[PDB]
Amino acid sequence: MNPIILIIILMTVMLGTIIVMISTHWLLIWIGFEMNMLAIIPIMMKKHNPRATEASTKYFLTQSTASMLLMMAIIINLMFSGQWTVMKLFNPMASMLMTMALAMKLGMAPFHFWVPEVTQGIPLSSGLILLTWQKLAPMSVLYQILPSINLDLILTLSILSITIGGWGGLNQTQLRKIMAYSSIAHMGWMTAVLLYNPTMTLLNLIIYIIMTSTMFTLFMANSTTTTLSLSHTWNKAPIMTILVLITLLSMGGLPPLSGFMPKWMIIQEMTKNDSIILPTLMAITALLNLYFYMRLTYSTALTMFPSTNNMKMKWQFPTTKRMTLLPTMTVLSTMLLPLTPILSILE
Amino acid sequence: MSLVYMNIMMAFTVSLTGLLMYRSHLMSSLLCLEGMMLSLFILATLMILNSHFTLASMMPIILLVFAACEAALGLSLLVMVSNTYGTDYVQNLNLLQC
Amino acid sequence: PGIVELPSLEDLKVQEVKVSSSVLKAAAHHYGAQCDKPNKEFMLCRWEEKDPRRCLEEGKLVNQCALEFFRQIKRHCAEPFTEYWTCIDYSGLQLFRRCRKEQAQFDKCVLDKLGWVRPDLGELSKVTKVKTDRPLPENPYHSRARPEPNPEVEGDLKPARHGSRLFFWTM
Amino acid sequence: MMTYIVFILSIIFVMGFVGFSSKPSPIYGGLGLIVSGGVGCGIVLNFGGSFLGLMVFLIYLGGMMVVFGYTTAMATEQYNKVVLGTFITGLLMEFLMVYYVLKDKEVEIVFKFNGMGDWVIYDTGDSGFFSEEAMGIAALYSYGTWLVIVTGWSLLIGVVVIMEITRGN
Amino acid sequence: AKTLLHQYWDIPEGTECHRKTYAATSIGGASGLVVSAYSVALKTPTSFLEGVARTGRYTFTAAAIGAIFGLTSCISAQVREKPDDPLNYLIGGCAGGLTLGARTRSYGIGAAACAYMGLTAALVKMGQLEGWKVFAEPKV
Amino acid sequence: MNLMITLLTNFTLATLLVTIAFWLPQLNVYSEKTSPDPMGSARLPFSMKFFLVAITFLLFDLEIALLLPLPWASQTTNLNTMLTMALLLIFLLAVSLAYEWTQKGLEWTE
Amino acid sequence: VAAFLKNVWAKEPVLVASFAIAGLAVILPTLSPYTKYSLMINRATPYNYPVPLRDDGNMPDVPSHPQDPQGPSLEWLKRL
Amino acid sequence: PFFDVQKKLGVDLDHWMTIQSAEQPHRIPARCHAFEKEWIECAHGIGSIRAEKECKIEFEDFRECLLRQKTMKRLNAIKRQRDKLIKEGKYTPPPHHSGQEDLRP
Amino acid sequence: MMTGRQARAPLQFLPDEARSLPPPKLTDPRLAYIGFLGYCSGLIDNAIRRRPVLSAGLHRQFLYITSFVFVGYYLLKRQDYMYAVRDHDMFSYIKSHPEDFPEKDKKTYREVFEEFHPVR
Ligand SMILES: CCCCCCCCCCCCCCCCCC(=O)OC[C@H](COP(=O)([O-])OC[C@H](O)COP(=O)([O-])OC[C@H](COC(=O)CCCCCCCCCCCCCCCCC)OC(=O)CCCCCCCCCCCCCCCCC)OC(=O)CCCCCCCCCCCCCCCCC
Repeated sequence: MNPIILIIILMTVMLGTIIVMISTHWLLIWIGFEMNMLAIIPIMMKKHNPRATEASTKYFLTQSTASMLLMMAIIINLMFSGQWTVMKLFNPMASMLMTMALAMKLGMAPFHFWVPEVTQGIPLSSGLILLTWQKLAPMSVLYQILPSINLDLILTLSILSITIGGWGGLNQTQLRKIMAYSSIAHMGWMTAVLLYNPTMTLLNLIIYIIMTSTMFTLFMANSTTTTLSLSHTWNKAPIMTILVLITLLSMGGLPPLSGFMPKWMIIQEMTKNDSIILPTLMAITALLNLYFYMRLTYSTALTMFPSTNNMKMKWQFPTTKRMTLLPTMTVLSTMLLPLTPILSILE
Repeated sequence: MSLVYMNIMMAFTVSLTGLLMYRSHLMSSLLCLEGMMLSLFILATLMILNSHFTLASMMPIILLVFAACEAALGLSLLVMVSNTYGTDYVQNLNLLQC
Repeated sequence: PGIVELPSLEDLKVQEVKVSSSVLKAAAHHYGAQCDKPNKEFMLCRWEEKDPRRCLEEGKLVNQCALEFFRQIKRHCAEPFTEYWTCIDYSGLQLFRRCRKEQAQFDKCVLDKLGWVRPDLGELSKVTKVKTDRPLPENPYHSRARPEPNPEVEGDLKPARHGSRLFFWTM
Repeated sequence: MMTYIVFILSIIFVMGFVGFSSKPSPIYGGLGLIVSGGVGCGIVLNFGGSFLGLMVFLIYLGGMMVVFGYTTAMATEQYNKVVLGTFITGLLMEFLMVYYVLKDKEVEIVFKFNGMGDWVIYDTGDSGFFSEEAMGIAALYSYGTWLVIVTGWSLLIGVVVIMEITRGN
Repeated sequence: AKTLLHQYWDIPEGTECHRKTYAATSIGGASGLVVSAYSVALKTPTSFLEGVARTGRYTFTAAAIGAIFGLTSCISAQVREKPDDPLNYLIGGCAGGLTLGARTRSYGIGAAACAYMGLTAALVKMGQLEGWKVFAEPKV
Repeated sequence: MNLMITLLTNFTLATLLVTIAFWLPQLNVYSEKTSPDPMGSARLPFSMKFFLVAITFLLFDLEIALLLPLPWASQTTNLNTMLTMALLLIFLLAVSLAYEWTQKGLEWTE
Repeated sequence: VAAFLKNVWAKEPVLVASFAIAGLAVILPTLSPYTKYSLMINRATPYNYPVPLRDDGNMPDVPSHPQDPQGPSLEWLKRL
Repeated sequence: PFFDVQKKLGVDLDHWMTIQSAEQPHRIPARCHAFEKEWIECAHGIGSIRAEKECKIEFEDFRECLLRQKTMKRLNAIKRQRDKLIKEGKYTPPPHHSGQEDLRP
Repeated sequence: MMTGRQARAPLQFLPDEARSLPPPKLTDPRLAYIGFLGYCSGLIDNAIRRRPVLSAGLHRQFLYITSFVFVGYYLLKRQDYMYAVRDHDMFSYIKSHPEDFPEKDKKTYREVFEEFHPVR
């Protein structure tokens, strides 16, 4: 791709998310989602193979279905309220349709069925954009309509996302599908606390984006898409094994790491509202995510899988890849728990 | 509420269930998606004309334009799939199962 | 809810202006010049009361002042007015520009026999002031009491007592 | 009958969607969506949406569905029980809705729906020397400045995006 | 199917055995139809007859689980005369687990389903007693 | 209503002439014909260029759809903003044309 | 800059006419003495009824009759 | 995250199409202008939780302006009883509800 | 939760009343921990590019420490501000609603009867 065209298209992706974030009219919300999808399709088709065309087709169909259900929810809001302010919806049918549309745009279960395919079909950088930047706009719309979101619907979506994103990654060897099922489970964690305290939703979103961006940046810096090629990293760059070790232990929510920070706070906001069974079963189901993280740490850092002979040539070259913010994101995804009361800046 | 709104909503749900139950062609899925868009255009138009809400009369045109641009993008995706397998069959889009 | 209050059919009886629209359009500028005051009193009452039931009598004055307008045409200048509204009446869009010589004859006969000056371009679209004796409606929307707002923030902002108070953190 | 005409058009509209939601082939599906666009345009026109109806013709049908039929013509090489059964199913569901709301003057699928003609809910005044719908569309250039900016930017990005992903390199 | 669970819980324990058994049968039948619908969704059967056979198998399995659960629970609460007692739903959940093991034609699955479904039904009874909320309304 | 009468008359005259043109020589009993194309039996080759000119039509037609309320838009009292946004939409149609030009999108159907 | 103009006017005069007409359309409404009158005419056009004011007692610039001297006049449009 | 950029910068990107009671071209009122003005001026500033219970009456009048469900139900009742009394022979329409009276103006 | 409080003055990182609060000291242990995070970021940046970890790029390590201390100072100001707003609204609500917050009579243990449970 032409770099000027790449910059204009990425600024258009950002502009779509911004127009979702800053606008007060539902038509501009729908316009921002349309602009975001329309600009992110070439980022997914960056390399021009049949897998990226399949992934972009599946992404287009699911996001287009979600955009049409979003506009039907908007139009029903116009029926029952005569106005267009981006606030609570004035009909439970419009609330259900908009919650379904945003659960499709986030790829929460049982609308998760596009996330592990599309992430596998696209490169690692566009997978990073899909799993970090494409969450910000629908979570903003969910942030603004939470007076009207049905409790049972969003909690069913949350627990179904956590359980399906737990069991999905247990069978995987591809790193992009592992990050995608990790995405599904984390979106379940983010929407389980949305109606109780949306500040912890914003906390979980920020800590998730930091940890996901760390893992995709490590996968790009080592050019690794499978488990078995990530297992050659100790013979190529032994620092990256320590980095994926601490970041995968952090994404599992093991204390004293930063990814223990959201889910603990989530439990801390779900027991104040007298829900005990629900954060308990959520935290027990998070052990599945921890299990396939531990599988990756056994394959990469804590053991040494056998390498090949041609690795000796790759010893004679240093990584010239721009590892943008990788030490910063590594620190901010592991050593951040003593700064846990910083979350009040998100209030 | 009004009796024509029943039919426009039911048309949206018919085109929804057509878009949610594929047969073979990706073009039939795109046509169901644009039937959904057409029903949204009609329903928004009948409300905005019915309420005499003047400034929202530019709203359906916008709802047309963006979505037709969306349709153009979808057609291009179909063509790229049609430039890979010769047809637009959705069962050829199954490489991402593994 | 309550019963709506409709006026009687006797309160709606008035001597109608039973002329066609080309008769009204031909006489329109002199109608706006001569029948200014009760028309503007009625439309002031109509935009202020926001209820036609509070505007019947002034409306009757409109229907009283229009008829006295037409009789004063019918007594003096029936021939140029008839010859002018017939020509206005021919056109499907009822153009003033097709009928300038019948307009000139009607304006000549009216200015001679009645002294009425036809309003210039811009005059009948002016916003005028109206001196009425009916009171200003204090609640024209019939709005009930509005809810009291939430109490605002006041007081100088002191630091957080023992910091965040998050589980073991002292700041 | 002629007091119900918009409702009647809507019935044909729903039947038109069962024309292509059953998906016989993308070409008959395109034809059914064209007929549906014409009758939904007629629904729009019978409320006073003249400009919006001619946008359904000019831009949706004459602009976009032409490109759908054009792209379909460059696929699906030129020479069912499921289509027939789904078509008669949608037909019977719609005429059962018709029969219920016409014998009861009320129905409730998801919301309550009146059974009278939709003429009842109109307005009894004039707009003077303009169409309100026309002036509200004309205010796209006076009041809709941000909307014009984001729409034109999306269309320019759409041109760039189509030229990227169709290039194959 | 929110009213299904309500008309299950509305009858007191050990009082009306037939409608408790029917209500649990209907709840199991609804759950079996849900499992059948997603099962023929994500896994295509080879025929319409194979699809309705899978649907009838899963629906009858879950309905028999519910029927024998409600029957064993109500009969245990009758002969023990202890209505607010989670041991009754423990025995009922183990009976439903043996039912699931007989439908799957295996004893290890039967013992596993006995233990886990008996603990699950005991926890559901204790949540009915002390008012445990799983979909808890936001209060703070 | 007069429009519906006119459309029905035009459709009825068209269907009548089509039925006459399809069934007036069918009355003749000419012969049964057996009769056992530049391409022999080859499949229709897709050309990317026809699809590109069709999508370019669709995109410029959406820009035309934005441009269509201009004779009514000139009647506004915010004429500086109206003129700026009108020139901006025609300029964005021109920029779309220039980008289609300079990246060889208008080639071999120029 | 003068050889470029003759060169493109010999090779591509359609595009020279296009950019010339477009440049005139851009710059010329900001240079015309009549652009003020377009706005003045559009605000002089009475689509709505001129809803009268309640006379409080002190409005010397609001007329009591359309044929009164005070108020906005359109002799500038009759003359031009 | 509603980053309220429009109030921070003081720009009006989309508030103008947001309600029917806003400024309209040629001052065209919506058919429910007054009801929406009353519901907004009731519910303004007091928050949505208090607005759902302290301004329910103006919201019900405004929803019934928008959808006319009570009005259509009342006309259904009157027209249904009217045709029932026509069927029973106990009612006859007046001449001004049959089209025989040379309407008012 | 506090979405209506920070909505009359939107997108203010530090409002004016935050200036009524004492700022974090430059010897804040939280700020020194954020400086330590900057130092660890400098060490990881030397490690992933295979530089000598403690020796190479002291300007770069010092800009890491400087950037984290600089950003974290404002983050701590906003943290202290939001907990101050939290307590201020808490106390004004307790003062504005005495019918919901009664002063409870503290009984002494000579009157308070508790059941004894023997460990045997
Ligand atoms: C005249 C003008 C100038 C005047 C200057 C006056 C001062 C002159 C001296 C200048 C230096 C002052 C230093 C700051 C003040 C002292 C802070 C302090 O000690 O807090 C004790 C702090 C609380 O204990 P305390 O007895 O209740 O409070 C004593 C004071 O009142 C503490 O005062 P406080 O109550 O106001 O403290 C507030 C609050 C007090 O704390 C709390 O309210 C409780 C929450 C604390 C965090 C707990 C997180 C637990 C989960 C994560 C665990 C992470 C793994 C542990 C470490 C793994 C290895 C890295 O602090 C925090 O919440 C901040 C978090 C802790 C940061 C402490 C400062 C670290 C700076 C250097 C960092 C180097 C790496 C340290 C290790 C990394 C982990 C911190 O102790 C701990 O939390 C235990 C861990 C130790 C923390 C670091 C100790 C600082 C010195 C490190 C030197 C050795 C470095 C070795 C190489 C690098 C590591 C391998």
